[PDB]
Amino acid sequence: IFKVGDTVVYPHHGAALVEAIETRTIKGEQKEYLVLKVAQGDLTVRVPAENAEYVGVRDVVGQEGLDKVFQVLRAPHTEEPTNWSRRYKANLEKLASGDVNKVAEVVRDLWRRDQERGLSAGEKRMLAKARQILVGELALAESTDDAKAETILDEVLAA
Amino acid sequence: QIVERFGFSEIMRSTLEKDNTVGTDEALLDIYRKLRPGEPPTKESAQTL
Amino acid sequence: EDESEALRQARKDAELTASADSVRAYLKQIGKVALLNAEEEVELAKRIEAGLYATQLMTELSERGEKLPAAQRRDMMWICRDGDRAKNHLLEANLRLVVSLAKRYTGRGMAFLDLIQEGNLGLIRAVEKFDYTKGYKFSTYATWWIRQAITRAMADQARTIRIPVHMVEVINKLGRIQRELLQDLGREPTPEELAKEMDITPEKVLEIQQYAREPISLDQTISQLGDFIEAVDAVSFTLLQDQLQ
Amino acid sequence: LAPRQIARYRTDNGEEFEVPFADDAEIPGTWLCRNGMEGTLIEGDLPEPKKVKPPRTHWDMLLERRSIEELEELLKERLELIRSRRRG
DNA sequence: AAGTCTAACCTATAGGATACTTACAGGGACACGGCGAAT
Repeated sequence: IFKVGDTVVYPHHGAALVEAIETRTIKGEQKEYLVLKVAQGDLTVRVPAENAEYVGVRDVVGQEGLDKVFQVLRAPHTEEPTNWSRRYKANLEKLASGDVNKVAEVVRDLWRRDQERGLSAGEKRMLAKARQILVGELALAESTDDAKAETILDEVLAA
Repeated sequence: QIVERFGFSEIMRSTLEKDNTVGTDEALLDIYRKLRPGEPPTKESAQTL
Repeated sequence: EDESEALRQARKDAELTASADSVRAYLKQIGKVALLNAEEEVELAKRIEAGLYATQLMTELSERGEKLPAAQRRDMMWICRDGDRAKNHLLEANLRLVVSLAKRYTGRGMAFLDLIQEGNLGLIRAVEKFDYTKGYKFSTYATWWIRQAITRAMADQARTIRIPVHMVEVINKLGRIQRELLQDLGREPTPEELAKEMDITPEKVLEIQQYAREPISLDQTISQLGDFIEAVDAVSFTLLQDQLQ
Repeated sequence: LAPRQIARYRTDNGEEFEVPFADDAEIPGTWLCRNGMEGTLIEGDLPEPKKVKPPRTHWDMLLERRSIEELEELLKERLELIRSRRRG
């Protein structure tokens, strides 16, 4: 699944690091829990290797995904009605899904609508959080000075 | 069980005769009715309570 | 033991008790009533709208209208009564749900039963503006209206010092942000953090905090406070008027 | 004291009512008395209160979200159902 | 300086639609109610 020190994408948390796979003989079987660490508060997760793919253990997308999401965020004309509830729930679901393209589409939409008027309080926090995770995975895929990563993200997003 | 565990104490055999109640289910019914006025008694609820 | 009879006679005798707890009492007032079926609720709403149209048609034709037939009049009056009883039954079915969602704002501000009744009013407004043309669950639409009503009433009746609804909104917003900021950082957030968070000058947070303050009952103990709460000038004013004399 | 008089009204339940003012003022058309509801003069003026239409009513709520034809259809359906119930 | 004349701000009302159905001492005294003989 992964060796020691690999980089892993575990949504909705995003980037994480694996250190080992301790096989906890609990339940009479050595549960190959891949010990994993995150960056938010150094939380530790023990994911069974038997169902690692089920819980969402995966890798950062290659540059093909990067160019695909570049095209996705370049695309205008994403419409929306007057209300707020529809987009709020939609972006909640698509951010909880641990996807790269849809998070980019929703963050682009929210960026442009904020730049137009300025919406609310908590949606600014969600915009920030989405931008942070996108920058983190971009730096992870490119290893490109995450401050530089967010600067270039802003540059391409502004277009 | 109560009688055999205690074959000597007059007070408790007197209580057994004068308890005027028969059945563990009936005892639970009485206990539930007393401790839960207004509640429709039922045996599983009585034992769990 | 179901039809054990005795076992149900005990239940009936227990149903006829004094009982003084009002929250328990209302728990049993809706106790007698049951739940509802979605499609049954659709038909209920249909009957409600039909009876409503009937009564308004009566009111419109009441002036310079027509001498309606006895059978027609009887049937339309019956439809109107059926609609009223239908909405009563619908509300009776929904009392359980509104109670179940009103139990989540207890322990604060006002009485739980008070929350219940304000939620009941919100429920009446929800049925007042319920649309079943798409045919979705009534409860999901309702929750928004009941929560709206109870939040309104909480805001209007929270404190002895009346504050506008906008201020209730900014205050509970301030409290929520304060709580989560403590949860993340663990250090007391400075007022300037809130000032920049909401994009305001360094005064709004102070005023909002001062409004948020709860009055302290003069009744207290340690002896109540009211006892310990606070002739030169009066004598002087009389003397000065005389001095002018 | 200042030249002062008393303005005259009457509340709806008969009781003739009265509240003081100064002579130099407008004796208003309307006043909320001590009993607790609005009243007006028995003197003239008669400012024609002209009450506003009610905030809201269940009918107009159904109006902005429904029309006449489908409600007529529901009314007819109920009518024929009840007619079958009574006489068949 | 109140009397206008001008230009904001603030708030009671209202409105949005997955789903969710039963909370959380002690003492004296009197009045409301067990146990027994009589008709």
